[PDB]
Amino acid sequence: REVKLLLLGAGESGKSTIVKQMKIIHEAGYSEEECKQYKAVVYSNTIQSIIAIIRAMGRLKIDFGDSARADDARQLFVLAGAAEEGFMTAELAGVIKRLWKDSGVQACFNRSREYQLNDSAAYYLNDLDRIAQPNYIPTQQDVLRTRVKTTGIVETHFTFKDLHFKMFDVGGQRSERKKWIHCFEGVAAIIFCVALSDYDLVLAEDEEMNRMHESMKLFDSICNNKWFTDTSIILFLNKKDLFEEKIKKSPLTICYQEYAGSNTYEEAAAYIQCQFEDLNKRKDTKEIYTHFTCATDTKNVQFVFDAVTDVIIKNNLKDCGLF
Repeated sequence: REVKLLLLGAGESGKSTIVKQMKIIHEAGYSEEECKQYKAVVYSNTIQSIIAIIRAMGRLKIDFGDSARADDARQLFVLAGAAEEGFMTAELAGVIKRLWKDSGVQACFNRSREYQLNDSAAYYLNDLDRIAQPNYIPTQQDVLRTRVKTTGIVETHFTFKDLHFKMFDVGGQRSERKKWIHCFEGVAAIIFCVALSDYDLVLAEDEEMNRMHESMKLFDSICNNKWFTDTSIILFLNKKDLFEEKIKKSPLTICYQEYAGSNTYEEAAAYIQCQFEDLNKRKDTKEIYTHFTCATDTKNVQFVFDAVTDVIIKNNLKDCGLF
């Protein structure tokens, strides 16, 4: 059953968006006794999260959207003490709900790139109701969401077609890329997200650099890698949706000057999928398994995922292939 997809890709590839999608389309958890032990940890980190989003409202000027949000915030420090016990009185529950919903607290979390946020601070508050329920048991995902920053590798469990997946997000930015070896073990198939819109955008790592050309480079290092020969490679041209818009104005020539093709979503987006697959040293014996995708659209990540899963079955099985 264990697939364990890896999420590789250039920065801003949208790999993070793919992670949240699994929470929606899929829902699984099977370790109820183990989860109860964690229950203190879940309620704990959640209070630590919104408190971050709150104090950031000070150091960055940000008023609460509604005047009413005053007093609810002050209360949070009081009821929060019970949350350390792993208990959640409903009064603690709604008080948090009013804050995260706020038009102004949302002003902070968009800003979150500056102040440190808890790793899970979104995933928890977004589902704050389900955790609130009496004698709540953490989902098997909830346990993984636990802990202070350190591992640098987000975990995400979900069971599709009765097989347990373990997606492992890793930051696209070059600083994060060195971390990637930790996830290499036990992988079934890689998804290599790549933003088609990047064709004009420059990396934050280097404004001179073309973001797309950067994707072509590290992608070669992975697909060619001897370690991955056993593992399926599956390209994921992310953000096909916004790309059809931006192409209408900007020429593709901003990335591949040689290009002649029309400003159409087909000739344009498809042209990249040509240049990428060409990198393969082993076209004779290795299939790229490309798939256009739109992480922002849950409807599109879903039907596509159904196809990719089938390839994992017929191809991958039993202790990383051999026996």
